[PDB]
Amino acid sequence: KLHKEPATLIKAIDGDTVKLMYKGQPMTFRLLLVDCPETKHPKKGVEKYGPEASAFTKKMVENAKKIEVEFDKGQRTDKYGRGLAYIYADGKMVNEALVRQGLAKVAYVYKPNNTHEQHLRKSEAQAKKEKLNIWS
Repeated sequence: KLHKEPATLIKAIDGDTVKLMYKGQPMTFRLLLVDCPETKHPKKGVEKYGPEASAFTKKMVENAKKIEVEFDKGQRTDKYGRGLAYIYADGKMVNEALVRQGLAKVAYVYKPNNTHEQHLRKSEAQAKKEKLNIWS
């Protein structure tokens, strides 16, 4: 059974990366199942909707009363040592909000870390249907 744990904001880094205090230690978290356009991309750099994705995540976590982290059932860190998690801001999943707003696409999925895959794909289809941001 997945479950949410408390965490404390340190700072928002990008649309899909946030630094959090978790069980007492600073950690970088990568949001599961979503790909945002980049502001600091390995190759290109500041992609379109990048600054917007990043402002969205930032406001959402900066304005919350409570942030919670939810690990999936597979590996909890990636090769770069980032935690892989669903992030909640006052009970609202940041990963889904981004997708619902057309500020992220659903990423390539790796079982078994795919528990919220269907909900997100459904929000992505609606953002597409409404032609929002990335889908316009």
